[PDB]
Amino acid sequence: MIIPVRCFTCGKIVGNKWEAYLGLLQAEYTEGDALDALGLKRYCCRRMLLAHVDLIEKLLNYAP
Amino acid sequence: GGLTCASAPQGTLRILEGPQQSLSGSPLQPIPASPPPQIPPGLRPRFCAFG
Ligand SMILES: [Zn+2]
Repeated sequence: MIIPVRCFTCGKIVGNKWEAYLGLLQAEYTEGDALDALGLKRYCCRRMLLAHVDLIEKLLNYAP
Repeated sequence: GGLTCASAPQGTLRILEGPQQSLSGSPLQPIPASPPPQIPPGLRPRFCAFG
């Protein structure tokens, strides 16, 4: 729905890396370089931000 | 106006439209094979061992 504040496996704050990851993919990085350059080195931390469907930009369209 | 009968007809010609020639090509046209997966270029170790 929204990015988790912590990675599930190890408790790294990955919840501050969603806007500054969209900003790197909009500025033409590959995803194999937009995750190393945010400091996500373990593949449990990369997993949280690579495979994330941010399903609240689709859910706020139904707003009063 | 009597309309008398006649003899037996020998043969019966059947007129029909011809077979569809030059419709199929002499070689066949298959769907091309989906390619085998490639190892992508630019793969390197991004994980360094800590400390
Ligand atoms: Zn982690």
